[PDB]
Amino acid sequence: GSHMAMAYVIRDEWGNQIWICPGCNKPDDGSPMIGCDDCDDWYHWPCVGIMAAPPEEMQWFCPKCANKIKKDKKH
Amino acid sequence: ARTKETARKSTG
Ligand SMILES: *NCCc1c[nH]c2ccc(O)cc12
Ligand SMILES: [Zn+2]
Ligand SMILES: [Zn+2]
Repeated sequence: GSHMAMAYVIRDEWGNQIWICPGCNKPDDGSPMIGCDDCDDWYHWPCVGIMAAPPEEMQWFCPKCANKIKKDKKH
Repeated sequence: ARTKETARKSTG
């Protein structure tokens, strides 16, 4: 299908929503996740290049959305 | 930017 997953949010035995980072394709093991202002989903900090919590007031976009804004030639 | 640390099982 045109979707690897229906949503990057699964459910565990506890029924809790386990987030799946659309970057490395790994779930949240209780680490600091960053939510894109575009995707809104929760991505892992190391995979996106984050080492701590930045000002929430400041807008931030994941390597996909931040790229879709800057734009590449076409490679 | 929305950030959250669910490391409630860590001392830091
Ligand atoms: N949440 C603040 C401290 C902590 C715990 N586990 C982490 C992984 C990566 C990172 O940048 C901070 C952090
Ligand atoms: Zn990740
Ligand atoms: Zn994004």
